[PDB]
Amino acid sequence: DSNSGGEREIQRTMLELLNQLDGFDDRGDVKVIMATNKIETLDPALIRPGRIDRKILFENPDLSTKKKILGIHTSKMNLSEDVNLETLVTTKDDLSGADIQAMCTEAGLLALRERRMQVTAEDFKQAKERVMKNKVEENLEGLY
Amino acid sequence: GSRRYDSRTTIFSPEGRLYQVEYALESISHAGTAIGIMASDGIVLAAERKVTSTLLEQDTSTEKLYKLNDKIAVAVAGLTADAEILINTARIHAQNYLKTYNEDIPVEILVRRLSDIKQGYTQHGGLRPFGVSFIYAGYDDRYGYQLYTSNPSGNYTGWKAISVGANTSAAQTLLQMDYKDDMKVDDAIELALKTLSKTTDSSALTYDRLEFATIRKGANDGEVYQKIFKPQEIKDILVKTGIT
Amino acid sequence: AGYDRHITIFSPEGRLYQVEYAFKATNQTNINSLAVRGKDCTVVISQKKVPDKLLDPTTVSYIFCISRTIGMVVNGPIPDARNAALRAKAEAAEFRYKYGYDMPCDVLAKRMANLSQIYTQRAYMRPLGVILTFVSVDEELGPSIYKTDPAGYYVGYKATATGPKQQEITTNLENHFKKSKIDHINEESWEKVVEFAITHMIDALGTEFSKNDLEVGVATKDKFFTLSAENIEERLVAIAEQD
Amino acid sequence: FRNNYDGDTVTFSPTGRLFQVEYALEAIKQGSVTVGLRSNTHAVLVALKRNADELSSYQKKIIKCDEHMGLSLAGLAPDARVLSNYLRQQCNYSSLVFNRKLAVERAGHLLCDKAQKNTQSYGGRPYGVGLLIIGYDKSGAHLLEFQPSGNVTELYGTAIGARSQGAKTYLERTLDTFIKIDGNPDELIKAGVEAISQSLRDESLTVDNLSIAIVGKDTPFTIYDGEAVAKYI
Amino acid sequence: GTGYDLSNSVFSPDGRNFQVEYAVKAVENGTTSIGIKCNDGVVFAVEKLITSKLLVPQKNVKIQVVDRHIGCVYSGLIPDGRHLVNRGREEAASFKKLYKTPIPIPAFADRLGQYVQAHTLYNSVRPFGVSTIFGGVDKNGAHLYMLEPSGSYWGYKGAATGKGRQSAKAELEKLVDHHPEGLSAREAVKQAAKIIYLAHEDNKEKDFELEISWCSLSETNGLHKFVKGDLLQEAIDFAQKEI
Amino acid sequence: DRGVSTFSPEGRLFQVEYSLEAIKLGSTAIGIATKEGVVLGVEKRATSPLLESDSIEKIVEIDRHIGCAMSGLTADARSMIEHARTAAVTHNLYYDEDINVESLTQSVCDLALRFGEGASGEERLMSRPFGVALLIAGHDADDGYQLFHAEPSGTFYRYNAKAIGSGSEGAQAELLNEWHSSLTLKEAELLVLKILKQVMEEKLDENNAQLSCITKQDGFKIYDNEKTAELIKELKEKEAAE
Amino acid sequence: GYDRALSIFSPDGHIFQVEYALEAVKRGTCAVGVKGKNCVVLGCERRSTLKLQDTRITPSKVSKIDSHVVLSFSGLNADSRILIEKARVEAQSHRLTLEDPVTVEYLTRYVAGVQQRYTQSGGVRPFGVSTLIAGFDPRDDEPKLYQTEPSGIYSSWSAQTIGRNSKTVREFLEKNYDRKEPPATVEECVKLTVRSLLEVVQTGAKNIEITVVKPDSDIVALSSEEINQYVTQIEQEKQEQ
Amino acid sequence: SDPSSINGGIVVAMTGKDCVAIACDLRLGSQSLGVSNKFEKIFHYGHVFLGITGLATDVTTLNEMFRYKTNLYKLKEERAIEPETFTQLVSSSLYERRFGPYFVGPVVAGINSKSGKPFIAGFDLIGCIDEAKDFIVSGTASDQLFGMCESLYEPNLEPEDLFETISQALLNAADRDALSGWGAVVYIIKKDEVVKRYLKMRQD
Amino acid sequence: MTDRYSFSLTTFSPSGKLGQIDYALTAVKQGVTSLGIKATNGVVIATEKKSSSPLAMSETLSKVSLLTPDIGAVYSGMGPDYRVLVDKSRKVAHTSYKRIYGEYPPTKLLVSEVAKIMQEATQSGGVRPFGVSLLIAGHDEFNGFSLYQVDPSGSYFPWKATAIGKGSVAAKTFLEKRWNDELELEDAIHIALLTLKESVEGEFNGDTIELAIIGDENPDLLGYTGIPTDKGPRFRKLTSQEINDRLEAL
Repeated sequence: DSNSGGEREIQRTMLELLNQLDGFDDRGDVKVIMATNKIETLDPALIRPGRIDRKILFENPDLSTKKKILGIHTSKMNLSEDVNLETLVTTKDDLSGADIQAMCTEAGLLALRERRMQVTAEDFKQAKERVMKNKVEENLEGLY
Repeated sequence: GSRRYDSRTTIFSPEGRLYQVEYALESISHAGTAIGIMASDGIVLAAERKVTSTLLEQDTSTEKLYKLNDKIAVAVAGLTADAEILINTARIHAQNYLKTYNEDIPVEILVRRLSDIKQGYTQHGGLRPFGVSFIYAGYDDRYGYQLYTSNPSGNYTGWKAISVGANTSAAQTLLQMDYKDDMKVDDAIELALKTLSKTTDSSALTYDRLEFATIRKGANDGEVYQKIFKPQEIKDILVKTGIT
Repeated sequence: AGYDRHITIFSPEGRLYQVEYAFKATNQTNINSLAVRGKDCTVVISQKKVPDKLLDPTTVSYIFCISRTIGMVVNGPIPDARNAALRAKAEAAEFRYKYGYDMPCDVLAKRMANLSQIYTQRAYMRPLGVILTFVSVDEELGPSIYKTDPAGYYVGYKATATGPKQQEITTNLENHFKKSKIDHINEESWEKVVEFAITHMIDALGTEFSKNDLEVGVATKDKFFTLSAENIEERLVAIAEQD
Repeated sequence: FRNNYDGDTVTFSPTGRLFQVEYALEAIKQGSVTVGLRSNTHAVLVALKRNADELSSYQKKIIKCDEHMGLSLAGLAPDARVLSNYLRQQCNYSSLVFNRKLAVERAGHLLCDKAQKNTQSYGGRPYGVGLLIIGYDKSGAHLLEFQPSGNVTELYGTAIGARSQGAKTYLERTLDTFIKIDGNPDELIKAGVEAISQSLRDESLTVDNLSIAIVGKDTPFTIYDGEAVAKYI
Repeated sequence: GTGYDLSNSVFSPDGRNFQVEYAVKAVENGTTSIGIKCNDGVVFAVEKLITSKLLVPQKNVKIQVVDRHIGCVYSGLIPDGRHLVNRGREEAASFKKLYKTPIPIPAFADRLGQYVQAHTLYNSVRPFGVSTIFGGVDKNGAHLYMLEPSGSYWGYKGAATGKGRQSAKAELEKLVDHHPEGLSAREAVKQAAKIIYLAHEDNKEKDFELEISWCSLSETNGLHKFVKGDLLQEAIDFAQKEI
Repeated sequence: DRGVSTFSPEGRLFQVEYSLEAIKLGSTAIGIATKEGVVLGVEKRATSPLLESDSIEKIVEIDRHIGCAMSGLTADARSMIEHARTAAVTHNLYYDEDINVESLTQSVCDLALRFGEGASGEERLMSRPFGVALLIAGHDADDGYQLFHAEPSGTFYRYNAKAIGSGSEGAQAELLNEWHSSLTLKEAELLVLKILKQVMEEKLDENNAQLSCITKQDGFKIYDNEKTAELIKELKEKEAAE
Repeated sequence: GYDRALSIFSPDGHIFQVEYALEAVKRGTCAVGVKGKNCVVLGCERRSTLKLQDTRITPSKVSKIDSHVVLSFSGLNADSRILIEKARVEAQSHRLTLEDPVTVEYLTRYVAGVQQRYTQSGGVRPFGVSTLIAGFDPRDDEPKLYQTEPSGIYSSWSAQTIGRNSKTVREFLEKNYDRKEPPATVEECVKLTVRSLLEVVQTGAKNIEITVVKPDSDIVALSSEEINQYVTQIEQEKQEQ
Repeated sequence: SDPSSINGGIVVAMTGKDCVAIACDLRLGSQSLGVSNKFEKIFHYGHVFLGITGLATDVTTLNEMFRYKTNLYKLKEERAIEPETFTQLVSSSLYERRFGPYFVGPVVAGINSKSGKPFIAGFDLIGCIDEAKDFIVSGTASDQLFGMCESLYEPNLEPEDLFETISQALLNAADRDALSGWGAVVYIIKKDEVVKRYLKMRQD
Repeated sequence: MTDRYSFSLTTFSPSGKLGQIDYALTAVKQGVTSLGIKATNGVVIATEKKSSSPLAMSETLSKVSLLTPDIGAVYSGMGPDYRVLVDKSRKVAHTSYKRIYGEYPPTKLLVSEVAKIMQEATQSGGVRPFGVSLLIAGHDEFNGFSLYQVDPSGSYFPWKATAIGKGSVAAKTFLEKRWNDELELEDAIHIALLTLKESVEGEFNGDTIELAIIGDENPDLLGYTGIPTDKGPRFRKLTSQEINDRLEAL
């Protein structure tokens, strides 16, 4: 309601960024990297992929990659002897890199309430149930 | 011209999916929650009505459940308007198989004939797909007890425990760990009562907002008995199971 | 998505945009007319406006005859007026052959209203930009006037009117019924009913008309006819003598 | 330009014109050039054939209807075949039902009714190919000029195609010549050769490029191709 | 919103149509045509603008005659003008089949009226951007009508539309005061040629053509035919005398 | 986002203009028509070594004496051949003879532009015109061997040597000086393979190229992989001379 | 009904309704298959996210069109049911009209030919699923494996995969498998498909479905215990080598 | 000339005290040759029984047609169909075909599940509604039943005594036709249970 | 040719709902508010007549129509499409039942047929959904007295008592504490009058309020005698003088 400028702000603001990669002269010291959730809603003419020859996509990691990501967050974390790294990765189903840290953060908050240096195995059981419920919502893809 | 007002219902998106079908799946989350359970001796179906109050008529009504056959039940989760179109055509196609082959229709044939209707609007006709989902449960002497579900996209798969509607992934979490192959009919009722209580938006749980229609097998083998639980019998199982 | 206002669909305000503009099309011609219910009959009057001398006064009329027992007056542009005129004559003929005896007034206003409701609901047809007003004398309820709106909503009126000045004309017909506490004119003769509606129209518009400036329809029991130039001018003679 | 107002076939422009009619009209001006003329007892039709390669052949720009009449096309080739089927159908219709040959005057009205249906209704399109209708009947020789809108007007002679409007200069100064020439079909054919030569720029008239079809009273409609027109070059 | 002028059925916020207004501008871009109504019959006249010398004189007939009793002249797009007569030709053939005796003038106006109305009610078709003037001698008296692109028409003592509509039709008002009692069919032919030259001031930049056709019961007796022989050349010298 | 009947400002249909650009997006089909026969050839353009030589067939058979090749998208080609064989084999039943090559081309090309949305006057259901280019060849008892080209625009020309697809520009101009009216059947086989070898990514073999032939006696015949390999070995001797 | 056209040529010469429909196959379950001299093996995976799915009541991912030939697709499951039903009716219609059992070559060109209609038919949309038809012709032991693309182009392949991670499996089948010397035994054809599923299924069992096609109308579907038997033998020779 | 008399059939319905009894035979032949002795002309719709006599083509075809409408009627209301409503349903099904209709003798007998009053009805080849409080018979061999059921049947009979009354008016009339015989079945319709009994008669 | 629009005007919004049926319910609150109350001895429904012109006749305007003699109906707002739905409902009710089963359909089966017409407008193209909300109330031999709420989206729900319209927020809440298990027909009328009176900001009389009640079978409303089976229709329309008798009764 407030900052809406109509359809005139649409053409002036977007095409201003395109001219910075075209009309604006540079010796090659200026780099422009754009990232977002969905780039399809944006005007494809703004990209002009003669300036940007690199396109990087992203997918969900496999069971082998999640074992390395889990060891990163648990490197500085104190874990008990009954906690297995490969067991937590096996329980991971359709999760991204942020969902792995979400379980490591939730498991730390459970041990923080009881003030435990080494996180026990009971905290990871309640952490994976809260992430898959609220933080992880079923996508609208729905096929298969 | 008619090309400008057309919203292009069925078109392939750059992501490779359909716009109207992707948005129709969200409408299921805005409707009641229907959770089916397939036990060893029968099939237990659960449902919860949306927008209920004291002025509602609890005497005879079923919003989320219907009966398409003597041996086959159905669970309706989605828009009620688009549901009656597929339900009326369901009993027509079910009796046509009984009128010709003179035998009870299984669930696998009944669902695939109804799914082709939903698959038709997603291809031709230039219309919107049905925004209602169904759960088909029936008895058969071929594969035994069969529990299937549908989607606005027109696909059906086998499910031992299925959950649709609001909080889909929240209910399936408790159903996966608590499911057992030896679970009987009585133990399957307690699984649905504990699931619908924690996944709702209210504090307590009454018998006016729930619907349960199971499939029981009597002493005579080969024929089951379709029994829809009346509100008098729904409040009785809540006390025996400790839900209250 | 600016095409929501160009057709008939549910608006975010809960209204219909194309229906609101259908009532505005009747004020393009700016033709004021009214209809009152007499005792044993019904007399309708209309303002006859001829822009150019090349027009034949006998050919130009805003009052059309659907059947012998039913008259009609329509406000707004003539092309949408005569479009529903031939559609109303077809419904009156189908009712005589198939259904039974001659059609009464309420049935003709109801069938033409339901016909416009189908055109309003369906998005590929535009609604009529005119207003259908039917006058006749029924053999049961007696004199009755039914004014069909372009939105497809018909309702009975005691003394109706039309045009942009209708709200100023309605006040004249309303204040007369409040003092006498009567729902119809008690004059039995149809000649006094003609001069009755003309008197209230002149004082409301503040303009003295002529024989070619007005067209007065007269609907009696099982008969309908349109007054000629000599019959309309004869009514204006006794008005100036009495008042 | 492109699509603003009349991009939909049922929309009228604020200037009182139709761009769809103008779009299909420009297709004739950018197409193959052709000329034509007629006399009292005879009518001459001259057309030029082009192609995209020297090794390629030349598609015939003259379609035969019956022995007493013919036509020519300047525009999209397959669009003229559909209109030619409707014209030949009326020739056999009047021959079977009325036992008469289709008149040139009545052929233009029946051809106009085919194009007006696509322009006044959505989903169709006007044919962007021109048709010069030649023929002979008991009244005399008649020539017509077809437009994408369907306008039909009888003329002594005209030209439709690339640089065809500029070639009308020779037809205007000679307008008083060929109309009084009767019984001399050779001179009437050579009159159309000098008219189309005014529009020649890159390539001139050759054996395969020149296509001449003459129709008359004692001489029926005959398409002269190959070396038949080599003597009239 | 935006795009109210795009399609047909979309109404304007004031209750009018843009496509109907755009079709009126197409009428003034064509060749003008006039008409004269008398007691015995009506007289049709049209000025055909000649482009170049390639046109063959007097071999082109713009007026398309319906049966023997109805002539039709149009000013506007030529393709849209021929479709109206072709539609009216089938209506006259369908009428004479069931209804025996030929269709009168005021009856034939309703067939072209409703047919144009259907084109304004659909988004898949466009209205006719041509104004057709038709008339003749009916069973009782005579009548003359001018069909507008909007479908609005009435009885006209005279009808003129085209590039000279502001001129030629303005001279029709002097014809009423010249012969208020009546005008003969023979004199109306010479008066029709003068009106063409009075509006020729805007047509002087090109070459013109005079085509006059009349029908009445005095001479032709219900036969609509063009003027030929010395009668056409006599009206030219009388009209050019005042020029 | 418009109708298929909408005209471009140049006076053409958008469906017609964009259909011609789809020809270069596919394979390259080259053929030469001589007095002793018509030598046609195509390129399979295998993207993987596991593709079978019998998989993609770009040269079909309408009649024993009449044959054609395809290039570009082959989805629209299979539909046209079904109608091409319909307008041919059924025409044999009517007149008890063989249909003319030029007459068969007209019946096939007329099915291109009949598309539309709600076509008045009759029932025509098509979404888009055919985006495939077909080279129609054959032989008769009057005009002789002829090679036509079926365009998506509904027009056709008789080409002595025609190269469509990706070779419609560079490979097309090379056939101007290499063609002669006295070219025989044997010399035309080595001339086509000489052009196909230079326009192909890898070396020329029987798996990546398939050629056919149309004669008066034998009619339509497809060269065997062993027969094609013999012509390729003879081509290497012609490449190295002086 | 709906007469408005959908597929429209892009200014580049392609079609939006085609290329955008091919992305639905790449987002679906990968379907890989190979053919030997005496046998043909078609592997297929399932969705590993969803659980509690009974294998018996769930329809098989490999649809059997005829006794001697089956169909294993990858893509939209909504558009696949239309192709499976119409291919089986034509299989009986071909036996009714010509009194001949269908052939794998005729079945592929029919399914691909029907897809060419919907692309050319105004008012309908192309199929977003790609089918793989493999079987044996009557009185013929020669293996027949044909690919059916959503665009309508069909071709024969010795070893070909479709779906997600297709380019990864295609590069594995070129170097490991040779078309000149195919395996003449059934056991070697089954182990070859399992090796291609190790880089996609990623350590799973119940999500793998392998269908064995044999001549003389012989079809043997490997159970859950039979599939894991070949997986164990390959894993022992994988890490150790 | 008479396709409905080729196979033949018998049907009879009486009324007791809150009880009705419908009966038929087991004989279904073809022309003069008997085929199946195990055939039954009565289908179970629930507490409302409907017998059908006539051409065997129309019998086997309509048995699937009536159950098509009753299943749609029962599943919507979640209750059994009443004989008074089911009567007017049969008349609309047979009248749907005018020049092509089905030739059948159907006679319906049932008891209301609410009011508890016995109701019987019958039809004809065209499906005309026939309602009577004593007995209604139809078919080719019904002609013998009009004389048997008029004298023997009396109003207000006990349910048990009704079986002996309908049996004497059935087996005696079954022997007077060539197409009737090969045993007979009698259905006793009551409010609690339905007794199904077979009759032992001659075989010819 | 005819119409070139074959697509449905109702599409799925990105929020997960249908934009047409969402604004259809809003249009129901843009007009006069109706109501109804179900009791043990009958069903009492009421509405208000809002005259656009002071000279209009309220007798010719009937906001409560009759589908079957035992079942009434009432709408909210002006009801532009109400006349279309009732004309199509009376045809499908007699054709599918009176012309097949020979008897009128019950209350539960009739509301399913009324919603069957409205559910097709939200799917089949060329038309728009119905912006009206009706109330199906009647009596049968099994379900007894029942009142169903017809939503403009095409779905129906049973309700003891409800009020939909401009005052639907306050009127529906007031009926919760005013309803119980044991009620009579005349006792339920006073419940409707106390709630409707607070919602009327204009003239309050019997001519502007149409009160329709469903009682027992009335032999006077039948029209023939001698048949004990049919005792007459249960639905009855109260006159102008009978409504004013209960207005001052409060």
